[PDB]
Amino acid sequence: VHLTPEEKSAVTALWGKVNVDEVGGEALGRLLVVYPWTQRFFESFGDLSTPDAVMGNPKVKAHGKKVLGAFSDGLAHLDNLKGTFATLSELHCDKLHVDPENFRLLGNVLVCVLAHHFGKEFTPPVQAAYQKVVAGVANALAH
Amino acid sequence: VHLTPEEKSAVTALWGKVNVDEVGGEALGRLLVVYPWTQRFFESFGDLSTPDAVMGNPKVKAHGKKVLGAFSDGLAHLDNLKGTFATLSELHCDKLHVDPENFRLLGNVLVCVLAHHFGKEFTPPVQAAYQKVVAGVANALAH
Amino acid sequence: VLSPADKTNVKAAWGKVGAHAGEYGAEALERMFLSFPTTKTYFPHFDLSHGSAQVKGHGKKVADALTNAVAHVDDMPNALSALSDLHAHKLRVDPVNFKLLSHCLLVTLAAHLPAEFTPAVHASLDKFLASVSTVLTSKY
Amino acid sequence: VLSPADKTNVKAAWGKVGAHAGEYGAEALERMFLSFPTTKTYFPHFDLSHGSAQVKGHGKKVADALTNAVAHVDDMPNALSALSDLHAHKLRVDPVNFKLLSHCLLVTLAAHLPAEFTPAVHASLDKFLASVSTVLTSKY
Ligand code: HEM
Ligand code: HEM
Ligand code: HEM
Ligand code: HEM
Repeated sequence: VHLTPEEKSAVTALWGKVNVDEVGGEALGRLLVVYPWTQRFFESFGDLSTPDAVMGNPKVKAHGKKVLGAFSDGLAHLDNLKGTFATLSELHCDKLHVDPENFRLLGNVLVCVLAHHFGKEFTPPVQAAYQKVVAGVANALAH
Repeated sequence: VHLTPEEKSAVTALWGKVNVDEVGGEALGRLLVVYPWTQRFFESFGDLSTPDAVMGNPKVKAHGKKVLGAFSDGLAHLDNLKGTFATLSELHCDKLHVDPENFRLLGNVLVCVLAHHFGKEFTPPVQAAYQKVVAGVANALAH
Repeated sequence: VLSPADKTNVKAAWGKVGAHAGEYGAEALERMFLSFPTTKTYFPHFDLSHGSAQVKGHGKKVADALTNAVAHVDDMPNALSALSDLHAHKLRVDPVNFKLLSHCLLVTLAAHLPAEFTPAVHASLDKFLASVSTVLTSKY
Repeated sequence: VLSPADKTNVKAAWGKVGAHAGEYGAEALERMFLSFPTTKTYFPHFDLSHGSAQVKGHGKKVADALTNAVAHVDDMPNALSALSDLHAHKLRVDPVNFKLLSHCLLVTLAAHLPAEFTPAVHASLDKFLASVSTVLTSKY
């Protein structure tokens, strides 16, 4: 994804202050709560009935950390998103059968989680830069 | 767009029996009727109030002829769609500001027009091959 | 949110569909399976081959549900409540799949009713199928 | 259909928004313009720069419409009928843009009400904004 030098610098600086363990689980849990049809892919995680049970699920927390680790790996390689996400794209398409629209839903949920965590520091320019990175990761995963 | 040899042979044979002037205007007119927000782009063409006015519009017919010519050009180059659809992608993005979802809507409308024209000859395998070509043209235009 | 004109269009088109409803539903399901293979993952226990009796019976059920929706067009949300509960709460179907099935139903209708598939009837049927999908994707 | 619990959450979230609604609407519009520049084509006569009084007034109008929708959550379709006619028949706005504005509104609400933006409130607000977008895109 092409970003200006200011956009890339802002994206990396906000990312450094991200807590890897907390943010990804919160985005995965909020995806599962807001879009309840996504629980079809995670019914093996255990109890996902109430939002309080979804956000208190260690499996959801651990999977979210792996999803955020993948997001960080994509962020470190913004010029080769289609290359860093090839194996994950194959995994999500051929064996899991996940629609590409759900990747965009998860990216928007992650943007909301970042806004919730950073408040006024999540300026509209930072949000625009993160929207483009999230769309690029979704497009790379959808290939 | 990757297709089997049988898929490519079936797609080309159905395309040979397509009437270039009639099919594209019918797909453009049906797009304008079924999805009325698309007339924002075609306001210059003229009266588009009723479906009868839309389908009896010479500007709509001529533009549909152009669009179907582009579709045929993409069909003749199915292995380089992103290359043949680069100038059109730039035109539809930078100057016209058309959403990529509308390309998929138009492709589905074209598939319906082909089914309506060819009847029982439009078998489910032919439809599947044509859906893949239509998605590839939409992805190439959305680049 | 449908109008009396498109309601009349839908009633006429589905009445002309008539007794071919189950066959048309099976054909639409076959088209969806062939064109969008991801939708096959919702039917892991089915035989999804051509001429399959399981797909034929399911298409009959879907066509009967659509016929009931046409007959109860003014009260679809409470006419399709059990189906809404099944598809949303139990099956957890992505709404994109509802869009895909509506498209394949439209393609079958176009291929089988050339004269009936005018642009006005096409728009009416698109709106009716969108209404059905909206009802079936609502969680209570 | 909007759940009574989701309805209570939306009223508490928007009541806590309170008098900051016009600024939140203007900031959401700014976010939409910045992240989705294709939406700026609907405002060709506007000054869409940062701190623009035109965007500030439009955000005030959008926030007042959302406040009225919250106050009339039971009867949004006829509480927002003039807005539906304006957006669908006159402006011809793509529904994808309604989705984008709803997302930017959610982002503004998250950035301004951290404690209030629980996952349950987030889901309630997402579905309330989806219902508003559905009403505004309904053509009749
Ligand atoms: C949008 C960006 C996404 C990224 C970067 C991402 C990342 C990942 C990663 C790194 C894994 C590896 C887990 C492993 O190998 O054990 C994974 C697995 C998985 N992903 Fe995603 N994911 C994304 C979106 C989604 C969405 C939207 C869904 C479902 C709606 C989903 C469903 C799954 C499932 C079910 C697994 C396997 C988990 C299991 O079997 O326990 N992913 N994902
Ligand atoms: C696969 C989808 C599409 C293809 C292959 C296609 C192809 C074309 C072609 C060949 C032209 C003529 C370019 C020229 O004359 O230089 C054109 C122009 C145009 N297209 Fe499309 N198009 C597609 C989808 C759409 C959609 C969905 C819309 C609107 C909703 C749209 C709006 C326009 C407009 C407004 C013009 C310019 C017409 C004018 O200025 O009079 N196109 N497109
Ligand atoms: C207009 C749209 C649809 C209609 C009218 C419809 C109708 C029906 C009906 C009548 C049944 C049988 C329920 C019963 O016998 O109690 C059923 C079941 C089912 N439907 Fe749908 N459906 C629609 C869309 C979809 C879509 C898009 C999918 C998946 C992509 C889907 C997946 C299923 C599944 C998996 C079952 C269970 C069948 C079984 O396990 O035996 N449905 N539907
Ligand atoms: C999603 C919730 C929305 C609400 C509550 C809303 C509300 C409003 C209101 C109250 C007005 C002023 C009408 C009047 O004063 O008579 C307006 C006008 C307008 N809206 Fe929206 N709107 C929404 C979505 C959108 C979106 C997504 C777009 C475009 C991307 C849009 C484009 C416009 C335009 C172009 C105007 C005309 C303003 C002018 O020309 O001065 N609206 N809207």
